[PDB]
Amino acid sequence: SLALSLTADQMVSALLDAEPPILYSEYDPTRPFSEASMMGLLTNLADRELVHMINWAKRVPGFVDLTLHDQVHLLECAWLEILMIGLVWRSMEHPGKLLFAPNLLLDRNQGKMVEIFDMLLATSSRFRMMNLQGEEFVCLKSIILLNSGVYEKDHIHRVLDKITDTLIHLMAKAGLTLQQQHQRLAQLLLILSHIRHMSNKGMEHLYSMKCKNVVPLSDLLLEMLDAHR
Amino acid sequence: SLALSLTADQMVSALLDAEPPILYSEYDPTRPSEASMMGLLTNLADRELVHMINWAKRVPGFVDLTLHDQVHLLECAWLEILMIGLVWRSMEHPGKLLFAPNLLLDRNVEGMVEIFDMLLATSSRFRMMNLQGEEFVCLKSIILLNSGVYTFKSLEEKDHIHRVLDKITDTLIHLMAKAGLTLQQQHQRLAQLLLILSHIRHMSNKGMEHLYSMKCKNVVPLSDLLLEMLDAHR
Amino acid sequence: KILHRLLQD
Amino acid sequence: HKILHRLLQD
Ligand SMILES: Oc1ccc(C(=C2CC[C@H]3CCCC[C@@H]3C2)c2ccc(O)cc2)cc1
Ligand SMILES: Oc1ccc(C(=C2CC[C@H]3CCCC[C@@H]3C2)c2ccc(O)cc2)cc1
Repeated sequence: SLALSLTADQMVSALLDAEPPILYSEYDPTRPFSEASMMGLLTNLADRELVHMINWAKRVPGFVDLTLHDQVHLLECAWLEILMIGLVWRSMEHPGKLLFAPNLLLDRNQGKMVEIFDMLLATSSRFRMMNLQGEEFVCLKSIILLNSGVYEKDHIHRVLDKITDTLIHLMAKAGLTLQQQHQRLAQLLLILSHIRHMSNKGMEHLYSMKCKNVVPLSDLLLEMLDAHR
Repeated sequence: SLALSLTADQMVSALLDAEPPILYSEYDPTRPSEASMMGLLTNLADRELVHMINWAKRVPGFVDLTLHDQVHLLECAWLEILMIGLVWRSMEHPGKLLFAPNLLLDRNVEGMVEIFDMLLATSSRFRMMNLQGEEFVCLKSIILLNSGVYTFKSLEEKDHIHRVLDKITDTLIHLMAKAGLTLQQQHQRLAQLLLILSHIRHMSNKGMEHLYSMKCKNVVPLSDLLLEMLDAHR
Repeated sequence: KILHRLLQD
Repeated sequence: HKILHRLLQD
């Protein structure tokens, strides 16, 4: 596994270069106030993002070393967390708003869940107040990928330790003191517990709309959704 | 505030002597099912909640919060605190979950078995890391303060909770440093401990929806307090 | 609520 | 029979 032999900077550059693009939603400036048009716009976006996520996961150090079934399981567990932490990241510069796409900016009044919506905004505000850097973001997202479905197993724990070293290395380069390092390290990882929470509540929210035939979901998105049952 | 001005050793000792007792179940080896089991666990959890509430009051900085805040933090993390306690108790019983000193169960209704295995994996995870009691009482306190710091005018401290969470983090590092762990090992172990909290969150969320379906089907009844805790996640 | 009661007592 | 199986090989 070349991931363990990588340096902290080599780890960063690998994760940064593996970054999936910021996709656009279907245009037409009609502000979605319906439940069908809303989810139809988000389902189409998420489905296209899933394709980039899969190829992004392959370029994550240590992920390719796993078996195919392990790669499947890990992606099945964390695909919504990864989508959400990406959404939250994009929504940083827009307080009280969620930037699903550059041409799709939604606020709390578009709730038609609002509870999960507010949790996403709170997470976005938290990242903004902590001044989350891009190098820190790609490390957290990688952790989510490897940690969420970690239940051979040592390898994932070794890479997770490697990302931890990478996170600390970034903070030390930012001039952070010894105490500010492990503190910020703790603050970043505790948010991952909330991302997990929003994901679980999101899943059952997606099971209900699937159990209502509201919007035609894709087969891929259905299989990802079916895995959490 | 009594907190924040507390040293790391003062923090540890305060969390240790605030520990709730390990209660017994109503299990009878002679008596026969999955229904009676959940009834035994429901009765156990209900009695554990009373001790958890008084335990939370002795958590540094918790009583500094408003009453409506304290309610929210417990409503969101009561199952998480219960689970990490269960996992901690079952640490020395491989393949078994120690719900009570008289109730030690193994994997032998689907969906509940998946949660059972996730609880075992976490228990196995604590065992391979050689988790200390001083580390556990810190982790459990973090769960109490962190799990509901979001989902809460100008308000706020939320900001005090973040201040206390930093203190507990400093405390965790102080413990690892006293354990002879190198500066690198301290950061890795810290990350390892907090990543487990994401799993505890997950198991809690799946536990709630299982508890919600059990409610909307009668059979095993829930106590009045346990019912109001459950409605908080709906 | 009961939780609100016990926390207050 | 999963689509995720195919996409992880492409
Ligand atoms: O089929 C879907 C799969 C995922 C999404 C998605 C969600 C899930 C549900 C809603 C809940 C409240 C508001 C935002 C989230 C995002 C989401 C999240 C982040 C993205 O970047 C894109 C889609 C929506 C539909
Ligand atoms: O010390 C503890 C006591 C009880 C619980 C608790 C659990 C844990 C075990 C899992 C196993 C199957 C599915 C749900 C239960 C929930 C539980 C069970 C039944 C209830 O009515 C409430 C909580 C967790 C920790």
